[PDB]
Amino acid sequence: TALVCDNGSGLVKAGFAGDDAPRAVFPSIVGRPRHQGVMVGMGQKDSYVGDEAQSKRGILTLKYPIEHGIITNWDDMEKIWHHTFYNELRVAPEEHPTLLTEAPLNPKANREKMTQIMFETFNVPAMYVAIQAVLSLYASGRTTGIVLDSGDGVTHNVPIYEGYALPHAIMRLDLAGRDLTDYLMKILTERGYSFVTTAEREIVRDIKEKLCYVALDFENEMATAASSSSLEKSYELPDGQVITIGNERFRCPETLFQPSFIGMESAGIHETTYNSIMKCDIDIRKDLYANNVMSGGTTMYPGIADRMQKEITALAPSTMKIKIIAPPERKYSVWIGGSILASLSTFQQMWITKQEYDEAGPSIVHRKCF
Amino acid sequence: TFRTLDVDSITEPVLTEQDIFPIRNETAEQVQAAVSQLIPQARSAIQTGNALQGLKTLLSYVPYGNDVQEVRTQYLNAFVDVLSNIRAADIPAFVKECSTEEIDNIVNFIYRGLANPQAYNSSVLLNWHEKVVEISGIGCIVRVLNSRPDL
Amino acid sequence: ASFNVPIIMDNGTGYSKLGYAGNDAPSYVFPTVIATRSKRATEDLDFFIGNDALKKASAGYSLDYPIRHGQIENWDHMERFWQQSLFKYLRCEPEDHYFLLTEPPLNPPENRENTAEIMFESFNCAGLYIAVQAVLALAASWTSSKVTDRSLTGTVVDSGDGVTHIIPVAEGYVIGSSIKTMPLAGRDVTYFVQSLLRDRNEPDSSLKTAERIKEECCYVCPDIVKEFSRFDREPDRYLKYASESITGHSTTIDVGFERFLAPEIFFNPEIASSDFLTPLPELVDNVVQSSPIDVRKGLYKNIVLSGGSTLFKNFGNRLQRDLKRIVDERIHRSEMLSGAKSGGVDVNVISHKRQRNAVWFGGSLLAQTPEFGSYCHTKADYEEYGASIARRYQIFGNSL
Amino acid sequence: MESAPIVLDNGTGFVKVGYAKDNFPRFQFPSIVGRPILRAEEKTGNVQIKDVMVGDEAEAVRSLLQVKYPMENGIIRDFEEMNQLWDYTFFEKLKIDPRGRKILLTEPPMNPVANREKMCETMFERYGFGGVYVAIQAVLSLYAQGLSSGVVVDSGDGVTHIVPVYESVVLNHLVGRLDVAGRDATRYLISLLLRKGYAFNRTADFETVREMKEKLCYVSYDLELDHKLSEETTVLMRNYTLPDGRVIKVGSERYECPECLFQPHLVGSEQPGLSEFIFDTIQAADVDIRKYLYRAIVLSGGSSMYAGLPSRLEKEIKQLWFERVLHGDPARLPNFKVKIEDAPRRRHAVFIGGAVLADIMAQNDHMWVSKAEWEEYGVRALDKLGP
Amino acid sequence: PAYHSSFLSLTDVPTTGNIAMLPLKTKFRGPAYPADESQMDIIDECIGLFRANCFFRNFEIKGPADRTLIYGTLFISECLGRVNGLNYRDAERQLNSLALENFSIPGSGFPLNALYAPPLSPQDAEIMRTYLTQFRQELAYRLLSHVYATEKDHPSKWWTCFSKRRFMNKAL
Ligand SMILES: Nc1ncnc2c1ncn2[C@@H]1O[C@H](COP(=O)(O)OP(=O)(O)OP(=O)(O)O)[C@@H](O)[C@H]1O
Ligand SMILES: Nc1ncnc2c1ncn2[C@@H]1O[C@H](COP(=O)(O)OP(=O)(O)O)[C@@H](O)[C@H]1O
Ligand SMILES: Nc1ncnc2c1ncn2[C@@H]1O[C@H](COP(=O)(O)OP(=O)(O)O)[C@@H](O)[C@H]1O
Ligand code: BEF
Ligand SMILES: [Mg+2]
Ligand SMILES: [Mg+2]
Ligand SMILES: [Mg+2]
Repeated sequence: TALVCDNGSGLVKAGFAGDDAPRAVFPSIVGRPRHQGVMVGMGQKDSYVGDEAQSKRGILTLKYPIEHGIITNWDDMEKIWHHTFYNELRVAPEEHPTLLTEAPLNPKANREKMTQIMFETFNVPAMYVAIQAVLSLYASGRTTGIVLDSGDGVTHNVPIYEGYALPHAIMRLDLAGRDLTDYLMKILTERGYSFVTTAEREIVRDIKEKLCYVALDFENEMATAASSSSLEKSYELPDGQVITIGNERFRCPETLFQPSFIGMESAGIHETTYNSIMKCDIDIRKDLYANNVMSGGTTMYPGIADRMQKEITALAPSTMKIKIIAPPERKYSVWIGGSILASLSTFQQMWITKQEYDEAGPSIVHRKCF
Repeated sequence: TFRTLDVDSITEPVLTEQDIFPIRNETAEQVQAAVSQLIPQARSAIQTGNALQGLKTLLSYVPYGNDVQEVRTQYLNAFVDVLSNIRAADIPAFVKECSTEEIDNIVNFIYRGLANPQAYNSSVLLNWHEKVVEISGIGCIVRVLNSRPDL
Repeated sequence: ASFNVPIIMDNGTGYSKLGYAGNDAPSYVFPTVIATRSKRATEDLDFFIGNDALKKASAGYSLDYPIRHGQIENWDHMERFWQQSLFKYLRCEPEDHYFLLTEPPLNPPENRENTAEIMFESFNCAGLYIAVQAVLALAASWTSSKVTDRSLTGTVVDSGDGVTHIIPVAEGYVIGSSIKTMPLAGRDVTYFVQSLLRDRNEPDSSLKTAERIKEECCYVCPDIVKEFSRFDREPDRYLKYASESITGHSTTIDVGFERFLAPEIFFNPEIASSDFLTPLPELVDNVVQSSPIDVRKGLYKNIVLSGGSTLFKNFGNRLQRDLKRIVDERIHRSEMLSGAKSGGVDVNVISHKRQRNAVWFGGSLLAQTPEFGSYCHTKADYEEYGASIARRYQIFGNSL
Repeated sequence: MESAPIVLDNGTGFVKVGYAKDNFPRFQFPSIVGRPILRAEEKTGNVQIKDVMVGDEAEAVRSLLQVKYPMENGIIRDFEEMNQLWDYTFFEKLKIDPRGRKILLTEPPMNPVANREKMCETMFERYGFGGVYVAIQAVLSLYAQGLSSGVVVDSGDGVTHIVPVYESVVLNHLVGRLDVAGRDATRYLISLLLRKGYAFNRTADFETVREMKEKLCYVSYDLELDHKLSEETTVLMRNYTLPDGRVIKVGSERYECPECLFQPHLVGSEQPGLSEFIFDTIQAADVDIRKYLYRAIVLSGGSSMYAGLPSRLEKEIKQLWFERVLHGDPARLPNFKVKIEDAPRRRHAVFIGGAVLADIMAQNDHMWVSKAEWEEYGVRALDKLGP
Repeated sequence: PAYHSSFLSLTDVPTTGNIAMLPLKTKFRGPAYPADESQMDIIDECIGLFRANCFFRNFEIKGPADRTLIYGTLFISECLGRVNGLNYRDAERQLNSLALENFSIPGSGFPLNALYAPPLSPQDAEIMRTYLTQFRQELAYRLLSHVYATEKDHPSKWWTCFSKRRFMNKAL
């Protein structure tokens, strides 16, 4: 057995290679109490992680040690790895080799300090640090594609063909499920609901997961929402108090297609995908239109796969046949992909072993890994 | 957290006592010579009993500066020794004939003698303090408050 | 650290409760009163305290109560009250024991400083914890000390003889930004019962008789203009109380509308003061709504009652119904704007078997924990930093 | 009075009102409404209490009134009471017939849209104003400075909010609310004074602790120094005399009260305070403009007036670029030019700026939402007023 | 919260100064319009509320029906101040003499002159006096049926002891 641990930029996913879904999956949060007054001796502690942070959140300040796929806070990130191993998976990590996950175009010092602290603290037998989009390709069961990952903190395109990845054609954008939650906390102010605590951000995330959808055509849904309450829905807070939400259900996800809603200069995910395939050579372009694989929880909204198609088919030339591959398990596809990869007979020679870390230090990861 | 990191010390450099008082022109060895020639005149004036002419000559020059503690302390030792060897009935005849410049050198060093009682007898310095202030007025303490800190 | 059972002292405005951690009731419960005189000097040795200082009013001593409105405010009297508590009643050696003392949430830092210098310099005790009293009273609610019986989220309403305060606590943390305090409780309702007996000119209106008429005869009605009207329709409600005078003879007191109008001080404090206008069910809603959103279902689900002046017949049900009325009216305003239903919120106000002394049972149950010696100010910290070691509020947010 | 547009800063704590080109508010008064009450207090024939008492008439007589505030956090909570402020403002402060007049209103940067709609509806349908414009309160304070760049932060009675501007473009993605301002510091002053035993929980006593805060409080420049003066020394203690004649002693509560703008956790908010809020806003702007924001931070609004706030804020941004950009390396700190603009007028900068803006657009009749345009499109007529 | 009048919800009731000339059940001569004999008019309300309302110390006035209820709540305290030790046969005559003796109206000596509007005209003062005398004669007569309910020769102490109590610390 090998461990597979997806370093989720908002949602950690951990399990054993060859198992068909994460054995444990929990928020990438470290929470600290925001109150000094305490019932003495009564079981309190100075850091709560994952589901201990969510279930206690009203008295905590919550902070994710990953932002935009980069670990900003290492003294807290090792608490999350300590939790994945000893409290969620309930193993000694020093018995099992660990497959870790990383975004493309990340700071090389992130992957160095990750491979360093994983051997230098948890003493795993061997480890590897795979790119999230090439992992998702294994779960989709194909050798050609243009994986569109969209997590909590990053979204990226990796054009890939018969296993040859195209590293000049990669696109990455720091717009994801966190920024869509920031924009929902912003626009809900227009209803007269004020959310400001890092606890209330998790309420606005749960609203966004339950009620938001991608408009198939935005300025037609805007006109429809102004024309009737037919589009409005209700949500009940962790207070019994009731929220009503309307065109905010699709103005939030629309940010993913119109980054100028959050002032950010970028192409939306349709134009970013098109400009990524148009950066590949013309013999490959004929096939990757038929293989837009989707990955990660921000690709999960109702209506996204159809609207992703109606936008990308306006940019692609009409002679092409253009398809989105969006599995019902797509939330975990990078972890299922890592679970497949770590189980292959042909992979077992290309782990980084503890023996060869000692011969070179952490900078070995740049030759052993993509 | 950041609230405690001082920045004023590294972005707004404050005044220094040498900006407020002009720096001494005489070099450290040049004053260390100038004092070491006077202390033997003061020690001699005690040994010949004319201790009051000892003070008049010792008080003709004063060492000052953060570079000279090892000779400011020797000058203070000689001054407190000379004050301990003048008869209390001679004090009013000495003080009324001192200039306001000499008085402001006496009372400046008696407040240095009063700062170190484990090495100086305070009882004779407090007696000189009463007599110098009663004769020459309260402003002679105000000129000590205002005086150079490296005296 | 010493291993000896920590000594627990809940010095109330009405009653001091004294004991040792891990016992099943206080060793003593007696009034916070000191009897004092009003060729060597000994007038500071001649004093008495507690039940043995009520016996002294006729022997020409002046009784005074050194805690008023929940705060110690005579430090000469309170030091003599503690020495006599420690060396006569508890009969202990302070140098061997950790002490748990209690105070209200809004006590001044000066009173924790004075408490610390008296404990460490006068008595020389091994170490001290000065607990916020309603934070302890939650821990009397549990069915046992064991971890599975705990319910570390709940609003706690404390009301003694001198202060009422409402503390929200969630997941074991005190939500200090939301504490509410009102210096109107068991004594202010006694001065009101006394004031009524005195306006009717009844044969006796001494404090001990108004104190006894509260806990014998009074209750919390639904609404006073209907209860005044009921006392006309239903003439068996005018009880007759037999009181014995200070000088040992009988009397009889008719007790009237003070049977309901006196406990109404909590639910309409305009009757008692110009300054504290907010009634207890709305003072509780102001606590739970000022508290952060995710804990609010938990804070309403478990409203613990504590302290002797919460024991009035029908007090828990009045608070539950008036708070449920405030809460479901506010939820129904929110259902109105949405057009959708809600699951609502259950409000439970918990009266329980240890409600009379809950702060002491809370202090006792906490002080048994192996960690307790580390939460105390040890006298080693006192010898380093002086009495300012106790000055910082544990409960409220502090700058610096 | 004047034929030009009227301008009205209907603030959460003060109404300020006048006309275009006014150099200072023509009038200002507490945004309070009162109803008659009797209260085990003094009564006098020296004044007659009408059924609705407002503005100066209430605040001068508030021992006799149940005082209430039509606004909180920069939003109108009760429009029946805001109607009784606006009646007073137009009919017996300005003494105007509003029929066909043009008026400039203000509101903070992230209000509920239902507030601007019902505020414009009221202007068109109680009073019948011929034209309305609504400006974001902090962009007005930039016209007062005669300025076109540099982040402007406004702190009022209700809300503290920030609006970065560069070369006259307004950065709508970076505008922000801190829901802590001059009223939360006043509810906190009541809560600090309650630890000393002083109770101010009558509705009329709230203006007394506003006057007390406004008189005696200051922002500590160095917390361990003011905690030294507070715990080691009597020198902070100050005696304040209430309108009752009672005297109350106030001490650490002088600095510890306005500190909640720099530390919102003292009032139960998890948001970052002024220094960390302005830093996390400037440091979110694009790389080319950050210099021009730190070189011109503009303070505004009455809650920016605390003695020491300009110096504490400047220090606490130098102190915070040093932690979060230089990682504690002193070598580059002298190169960080930050400047706070803290002009004498700044309490009124939203009004003074509104009175400048209402001149710039007085004659351009299409720039205002006209009554004739409101009465055909309804609330959609307000889509003229920007993004 | 103290208990306000039910009649503050009523509208287009006649008014003098800013008293409400509320419907009244009575035999006394004056301007008050007849009430339904089966219904609680303001004097049955004012007597029912008095014993609760005189304990509170903070009372916001909603309108002219409360300004009327306050004058009644103050005049009950004058009557209970009078009644101590009387036979009912004396109390009727003493409290009618109290009701009829010359008193200051609002706008003239009046304690709450800060809160009550003066009479609108020289004629409004007379319709006010002839109302308030009819009101307070009936208020005295109605009160006496409660304070002498069970026994006719000794005022019931459960009513007489409010003679020291004083609505919002004001009195006439
Ligand atoms: N010198 C001062 N010291 C302290 N506080 C002050 C000072 N001057 C004014 N304030 C406070 O400023 C507030 C009023 O300022 P301002 O008029 O700008 O608020 P506002 O515009 O009405 O509020 P908002 O903009 O949020 O709607 C009050 O809280 C007042 O006490
Ligand atoms: N059903 C869903 N519909 C919409 N958004 C979802 C859904 N489920 C989860 N999310 C989004 O999924 C994001 C987490 O995606 P994930 O792929 O696990 O990110 P990461 O791997 O980088 O931590 C959350 O930020 C949330 O916004
Ligand atoms: N059954 C009761 N009903 C009402 N009040 C009671 C009852 N029993 C005791 N009390 C009152 O409880 C108060 C004492 O409660 P306690 O918790 O000891 O207050 P404190 O801690 O402030 O001294 C006194 O006012 C006492 O008269
Ligand atoms: F002092 Be008791 F706790 F009210
Ligand atoms: Mg991810
Ligand atoms: Mg108590
Ligand atoms: Mg303002």
